[PDB]
Amino acid sequence: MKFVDEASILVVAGDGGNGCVSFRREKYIPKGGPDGGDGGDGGDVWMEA
RNA sequence: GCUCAACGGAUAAAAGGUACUCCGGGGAUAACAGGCUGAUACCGCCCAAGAGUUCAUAUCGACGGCGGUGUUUGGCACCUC
Repeated sequence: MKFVDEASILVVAGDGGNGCVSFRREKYIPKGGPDGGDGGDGGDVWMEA
């Protein structure tokens, strides 16, 4: 409705993902290897006019 | 006269590979899976300094605490060689 300027906003970018320390063990492979997926990129805050 | 030190000392005198392998056995001993547990992982809850212009609890919520699930990373090796 009315016109009010001088707005303030707090925005935080998404924190980046966390990898996991995991090892691969299969039916016949006791020593498979370090098998841990990487994390995901954090969220990004944008501006639109 | 022995660092015969692997110290009740198998010879005075001896290192490795096998995915080309083979035999006898073991779940006495691994891995997958089941089972037990729940540190860790996930979820929820407790208090609330603070941010939220005046207002902790609209939404977040720092230092910590308490549980659930069996659900990732874990530990044991009870069943199956």
